[PDB]
Amino acid sequence: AVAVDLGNRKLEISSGKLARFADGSAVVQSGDTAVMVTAVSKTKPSPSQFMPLVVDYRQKAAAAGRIPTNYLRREIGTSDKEILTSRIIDRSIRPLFPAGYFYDTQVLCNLLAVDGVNEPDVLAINGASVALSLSDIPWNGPVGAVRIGIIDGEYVVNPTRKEMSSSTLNLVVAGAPKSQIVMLEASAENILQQDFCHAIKVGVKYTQQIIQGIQQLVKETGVTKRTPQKLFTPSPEIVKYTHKLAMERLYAVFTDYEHDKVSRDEAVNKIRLDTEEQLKEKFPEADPYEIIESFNVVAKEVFRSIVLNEYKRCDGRDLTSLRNVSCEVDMFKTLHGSALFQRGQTQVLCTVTFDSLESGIKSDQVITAINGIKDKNFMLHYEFPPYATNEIGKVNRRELGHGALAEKALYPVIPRDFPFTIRVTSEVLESNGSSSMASACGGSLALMDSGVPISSAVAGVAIGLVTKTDPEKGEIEDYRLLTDILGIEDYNGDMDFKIAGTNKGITALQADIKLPGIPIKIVMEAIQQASVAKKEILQIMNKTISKPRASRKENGPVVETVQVPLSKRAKFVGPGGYNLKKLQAETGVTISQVDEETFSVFAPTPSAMHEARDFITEICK
Amino acid sequence: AVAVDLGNRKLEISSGKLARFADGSAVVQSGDTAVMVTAVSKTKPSPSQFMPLVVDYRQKAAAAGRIPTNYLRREIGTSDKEILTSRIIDRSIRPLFPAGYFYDTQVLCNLLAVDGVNEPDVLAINGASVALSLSDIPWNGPVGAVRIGIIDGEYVVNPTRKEMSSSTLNLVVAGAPKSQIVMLEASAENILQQDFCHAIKVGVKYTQQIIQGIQQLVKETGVTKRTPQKLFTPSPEIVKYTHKLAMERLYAVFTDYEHDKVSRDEAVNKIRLDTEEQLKEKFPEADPYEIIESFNVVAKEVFRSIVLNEYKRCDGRDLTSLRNVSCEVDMFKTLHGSALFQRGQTQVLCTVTFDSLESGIKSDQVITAINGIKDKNFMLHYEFPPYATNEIGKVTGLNRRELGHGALAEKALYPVIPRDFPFTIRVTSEVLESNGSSSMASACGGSLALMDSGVPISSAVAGVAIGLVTKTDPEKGEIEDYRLLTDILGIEDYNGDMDFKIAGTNKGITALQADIKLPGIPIKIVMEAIQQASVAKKEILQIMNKTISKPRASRKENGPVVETVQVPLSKRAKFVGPGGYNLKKLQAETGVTISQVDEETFSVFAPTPSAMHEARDFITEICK
Amino acid sequence: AVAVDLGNRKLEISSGKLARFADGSAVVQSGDTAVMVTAVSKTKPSPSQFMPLVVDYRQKAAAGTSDKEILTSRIIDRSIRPLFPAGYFYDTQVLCNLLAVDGVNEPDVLAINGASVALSLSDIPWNGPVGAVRIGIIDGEYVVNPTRKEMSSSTLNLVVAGAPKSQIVMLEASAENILQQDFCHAIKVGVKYTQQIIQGIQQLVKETGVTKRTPQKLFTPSPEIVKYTHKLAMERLYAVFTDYEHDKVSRDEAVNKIRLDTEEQLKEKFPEADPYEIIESFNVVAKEVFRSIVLNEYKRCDGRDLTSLRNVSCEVDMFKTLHGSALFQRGQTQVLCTVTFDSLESGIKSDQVITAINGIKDKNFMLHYEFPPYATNEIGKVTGLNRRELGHGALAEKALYPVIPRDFPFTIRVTSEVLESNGSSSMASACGGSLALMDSGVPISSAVAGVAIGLVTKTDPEKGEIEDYRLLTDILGIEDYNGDMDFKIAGTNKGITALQADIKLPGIPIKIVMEAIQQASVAKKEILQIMNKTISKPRASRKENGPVVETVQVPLSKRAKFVGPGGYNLKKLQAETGVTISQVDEETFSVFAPTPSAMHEARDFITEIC
Repeated sequence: AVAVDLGNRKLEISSGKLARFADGSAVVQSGDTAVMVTAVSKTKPSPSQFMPLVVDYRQKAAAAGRIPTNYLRREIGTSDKEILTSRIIDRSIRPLFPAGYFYDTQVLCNLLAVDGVNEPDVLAINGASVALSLSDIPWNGPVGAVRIGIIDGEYVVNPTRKEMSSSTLNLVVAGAPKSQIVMLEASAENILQQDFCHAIKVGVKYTQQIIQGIQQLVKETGVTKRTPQKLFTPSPEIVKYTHKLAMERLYAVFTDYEHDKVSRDEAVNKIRLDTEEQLKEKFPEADPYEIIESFNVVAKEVFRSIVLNEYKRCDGRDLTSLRNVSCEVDMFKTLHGSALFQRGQTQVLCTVTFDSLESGIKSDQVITAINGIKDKNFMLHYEFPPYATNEIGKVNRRELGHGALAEKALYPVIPRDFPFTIRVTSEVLESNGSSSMASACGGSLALMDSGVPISSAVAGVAIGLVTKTDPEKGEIEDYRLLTDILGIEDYNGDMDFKIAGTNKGITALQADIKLPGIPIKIVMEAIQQASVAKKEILQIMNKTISKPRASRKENGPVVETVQVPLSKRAKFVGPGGYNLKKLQAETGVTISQVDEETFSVFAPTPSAMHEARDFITEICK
Repeated sequence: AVAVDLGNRKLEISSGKLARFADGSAVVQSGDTAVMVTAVSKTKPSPSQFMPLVVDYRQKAAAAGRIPTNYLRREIGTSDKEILTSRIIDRSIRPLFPAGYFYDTQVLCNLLAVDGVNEPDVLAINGASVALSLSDIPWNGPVGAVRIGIIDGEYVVNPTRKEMSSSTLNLVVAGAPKSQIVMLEASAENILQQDFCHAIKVGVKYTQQIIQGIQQLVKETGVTKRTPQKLFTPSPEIVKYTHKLAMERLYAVFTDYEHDKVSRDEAVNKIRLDTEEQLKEKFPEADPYEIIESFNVVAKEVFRSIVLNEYKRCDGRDLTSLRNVSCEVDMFKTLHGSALFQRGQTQVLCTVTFDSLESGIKSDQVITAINGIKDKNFMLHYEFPPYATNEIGKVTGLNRRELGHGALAEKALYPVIPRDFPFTIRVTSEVLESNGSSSMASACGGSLALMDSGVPISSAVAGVAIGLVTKTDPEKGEIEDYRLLTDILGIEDYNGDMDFKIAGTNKGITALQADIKLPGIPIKIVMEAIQQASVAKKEILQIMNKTISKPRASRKENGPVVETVQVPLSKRAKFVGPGGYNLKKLQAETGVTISQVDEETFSVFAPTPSAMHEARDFITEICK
Repeated sequence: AVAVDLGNRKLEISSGKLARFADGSAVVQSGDTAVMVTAVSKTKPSPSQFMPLVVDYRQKAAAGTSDKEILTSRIIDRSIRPLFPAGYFYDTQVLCNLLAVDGVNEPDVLAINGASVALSLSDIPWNGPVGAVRIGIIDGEYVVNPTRKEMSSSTLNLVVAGAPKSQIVMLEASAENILQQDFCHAIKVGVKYTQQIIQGIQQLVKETGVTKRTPQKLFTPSPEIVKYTHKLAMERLYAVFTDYEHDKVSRDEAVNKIRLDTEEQLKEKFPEADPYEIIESFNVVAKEVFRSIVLNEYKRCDGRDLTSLRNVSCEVDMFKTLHGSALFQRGQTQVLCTVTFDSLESGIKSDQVITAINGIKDKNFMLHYEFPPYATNEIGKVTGLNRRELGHGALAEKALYPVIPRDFPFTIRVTSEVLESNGSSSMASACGGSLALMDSGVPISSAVAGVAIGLVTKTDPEKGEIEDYRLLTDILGIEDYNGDMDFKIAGTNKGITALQADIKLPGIPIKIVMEAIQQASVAKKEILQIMNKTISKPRASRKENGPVVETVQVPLSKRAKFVGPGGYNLKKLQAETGVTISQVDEETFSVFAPTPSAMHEARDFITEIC
């Protein structure tokens, strides 16, 4: 039992009482909110050639004093907030696992109690760190996580639920020992870069206090780590031989600036088949996966040596250059708003639909959208169809994560008290890069095209990173920050620093660091380098459209109130409102009784309003 | 971009702007409705020993009554209307893939925009044709698809939603080069055979114009097809050796007229085990699947040679003869209506269940719109349990086929269903045994159960399936000789060329679904099959009329009732309770439904008279 | 074809008409309720290396699978599974289709009988027929197969499945806190009726002329290679099971260490043996040694005697904001139980799969049971309730239902989560659920405790009858795995409220069942002594931070503005704060808030509207 003091908050950490069969377990309590986190890792290597790690943040209707609402089966699926919290925890702990740890691992977060004051998501990140630290699972160093808010210009750590509602920033920082940063998740109300950057420094300061608390609990408990029967990393001598075979061929491919996404992959694949064939004779006893992974290591090393040594990228760009950006608006007549955003070989189709205000709130049946409510009646829905990468797939977590990230980016510029629910759909028709950030740019374009009076245009961009690190020390010697990374740059790089905002502020941030932490200095520069790129993108978007249209499209939704006499009300509504629901199903009209005499009527198109209108007139005789 | 003019309708095709990563992609636009279709095919041979082809017609609903129902409510699943459209597209393109193309393939549809006037389903079929034509995926020929309706006696190509709502015919035709037919899907309001047949030839004429437009687009943009790693067809040397080994034994099996479904299958299997082991020794290098497929090729060709050469089927029937048909009603006393229809070794049990009109809607604006209200309060649910074929199957239920067969049988019976029936009519067809057209038996059994339940249907409906065996020149590809079979078994469908299911009254046609396994068939064969099925339909309707010929004078005495109970204004709070608790508590323990009709009166629906009696107890005990 | 008379009830059994393609099929009719049951078994051995048997009982009337259907499938699976031969590793499915229901005769019992007839007439290798009846107690008299009206007034709902020679195969009961002598008598009455049903089925089998298939191979280890395994691992396994310092994990790995050593030695001696045949031979030898210690020495593997309980510790009120909570530990099994109060109208609005199954419980009470994968140090998918967790939740809910008070102002929901598993977590859910209910302040009549009884028998293979046996109190996981039954029974200090016997043998005598009920009442008494020390009576009131209900009056001229267009304002408030405003009459709105703090914020909404 260790208590960590963070300003005016206390963080109680416990272990050894509950769930003792699990490989690791911990209970983290702040105020009256308690979260138990367990960690299980199988000792048999998984047949798949990667690290299978699943994080399931399990919210409970209990622990909050709420029996599940009106539906027979009491729990159905996964809420949006549950998936997002699971994603944050996964990104905080995944980089710290060793290389070649191909063992099935699961982290589960059970909510013991919730007081409605101290948020449990931050505790779940800390609990995952304690559970993994006390377990025998090989894991590298504790992780501290805090949330930073700005209330009246003051930087508050772990704000209460009341404080979040008055905060211009929602930043979550996960830090490793010696002030490294492992995860960044921000949702700001278009705040200045200086204020945003200070909050990161204050956050990393607090996560170091948590880490020292966990290290004390680990020392007292007396943790000993297991010895995995095998870490699946290619041997140095097989890797070195691969380097001799395919270094020159790979060097020519990545210096060939005429390659596109498919041509580059095919050219690399041709060397892969050629090289893997000759590797077997020299090493007949090597595992078939070990042969594959040796090529991936060599291809990654050659790819990174070019940008570090020569400051030029695989497509010939310099470190700060964007890809070609093209925008269109108003492509299909019947859509309320539309936009096609192209960034290199990434293409996104964004659509705006206006729905009724009543459809903003969802209730009953399933859990995924059980208590459906959004602050501004605005939601963004992100689709990543399998043909965007020329693939066959089932028609998930990544789509929901990217949809929330793009929705965070656009949320601060959405006007309040809009007549309708605003629903943006982003379809990734082609994918070679940050389709998630293109959804914010295209979403901004479609929003002004539709006539939504947004305060300012929003542009996002992704910043990559390549580092050189010695094995004898582990520190970062030199690094290159890349603007607007490709898919191969993100795959072979060290982070995907996605950040969006207007031309005068920052609205969203999601840093997916693949290294075991990076210095605050690198994070500081990535935010600056993205500010320059974002301004360049916004100038391209502004030429396509610079201000929202003075009105909505003529074929857009319309709301009007009909008068139904008291004598004729029963005929109109029908038995238990059967005629109302029948009308809303054949036509699109949504009818809601404002008053015993009047019915507000919402038609998504002027055609529906006429079609419903004759239904009302004949019913009223 | 190519524009195709179909009468007064305009079709626009284009490619090269959206989703350039896909193997093939196309945008098909009519009016303001634009549909984008994508084709992707893997270059690695699938581990599966057939052609995995999946068609997914997605929809961000705005032609479903302009209610989004997008990802905001997608974690429920896929609508039934989406799966039906995916089945029409799958049937239109599957026959044109080459034999042995064992490669994973997916066709996806994306409704970029829908204006609520032009239906996007037909555009999605044409888009799949264009996307496959421009791609490098080996696909034999372009396909044109139109919808034909009849409004005031005039044929209309691609009718709008307004015209579709006043049309006595909903026919979708997919045509191949040289006026061949690959897909037929129709539902009619009991129209004459001559009117129905004229719509097919009108439809095929329009699909040839579309094929002409698509071929122009394929010429304008260079299209080079890939060379597949290998096409999975048995070696001609292996096939001819299998024929020398199993022709006599297989011929004896197929000329044995005392076999049933199971005994015939095991007799064929016994030859399969004996032959295949002999094949392995002769051809050690042969693939394990090559041995299996070669035997299937020989068994299929021996089976079809008997129908071609001797005009006799494997069960001794002639080409026109039906199987034995038996009917039965009033199986169980408690059911509102029931029937046990049997044809050959296919057995189907059909139940009619009345319900409240209010059970049609779900009180949720979305979800209800996803599966809209049926025009008449009439739906058919079709079940294909695993024991119907003596196999172990998943219990999740309602796969694509069960949803399609249920839709086919529902539109077969829809034209005769009366209007303004006081209750919701639910028909459930359960297939207890299957050796043939259970879907068409569900229409015949469904009409028997409907008549027994006392629903005053206008007339009885019977369905039948017509098979086809052809002799095709190997080089020209033309059909030389063919035989049409009436009321085919399952083996004749498996080894045949088409599954031509068609239902109707004794004076008209109500539904049709032709599942052609050939890369197109001449229209003259389609007309002959429609006429041959007309003869068989009359024979089936004669047998069913002996069991029952007219609907019963009234519904069963243990059937549902509806009546209104008055409550005073002062007593509404105690009656309904706080938060409506009392009403839903009464429904939980009685099953009745109480609806606020007027401020003073409530309508009570009770599934049984006894349930009404219990419900009336609550009202009176509260009354005191 | 064959009619069976059970007092005033008639059972009609027929075959040969419907679904003739299935391996076996039967129709069972009582009154106007008919049930069709089919059985299919593949002739190709399954690769699973066990017996894959799925029972799927489905109600055809669409208006996924309701919880009643899953519970019925569990009873049917329990009634037929033990009678399959050993080594029958063939995929097998049993489907039950309700052709008609009259609303008077319950089709669930007919489905059990139909499954026995369909298996009896089929060619699937299956042991003797099984009869099944339901016994109720109406105004002091014992009724066989009571109707729906009689079941509502019954103090007992007991389902008995019997095998030939009055053996009991399945027992599953829920009683309204009834005496042990009344419970035991009802079992005797039920077994007598199941012999009459078996007589009818045997007559139908003889008339039909059933012949059984010969399976390709019965997957049982060879006797000569099992004997060699005994010569290798006997002494080492004996030492492991006589070491009383082991816990669940250390004992498992000690046996596993012997297993790995033995597998290599077996492989060289029998290289021709199937790799699974080596695995099962060790499983047989280990099971034999484990039971021989109980029979010969009357001492369990953890050092206690046949009647001793495991260590029991309880604890209540562990988190301030929970309405009620309890932590029940029994040996290495740990369960955390929570109580939540919501409104009476909490769960009844739209979207019911079938009518009359809307969200109203009999006492506005329900129990939800969760079995997370870390309870056994395992990895698994966590979304959605499988069949076992639905069955265990229903068993624990039946155990607590009799003592739940009526007319409680709030809907009571109990959640049990198994943090550790080494035994009866389902019965620990009844004990912990009882403690949390008392801590939460709901006035339950008495404390309820549950316990599981094991059984180890020695039967000669010459005839198969039971020579001698031992009944074990509060079994571990290993004692259930290597034992003969999991006899779970719960009740208060003066009665029985629930029972679920999972017999692995092909039937046990009625005297063994009677003794298990008596041995369980002694153990249940000891548990109730420990639980009473922690908390012996419900708290005088609920926690101060619990739910509160207060009415708010709104005038007619203000009704429209307050409710919003189509009740939008009220729907919005429920979405964010969680409070619910329901109309009571033309002037009153009942407000429910999970906490008094959330009520204060909610009251600021009406005042803001003012």
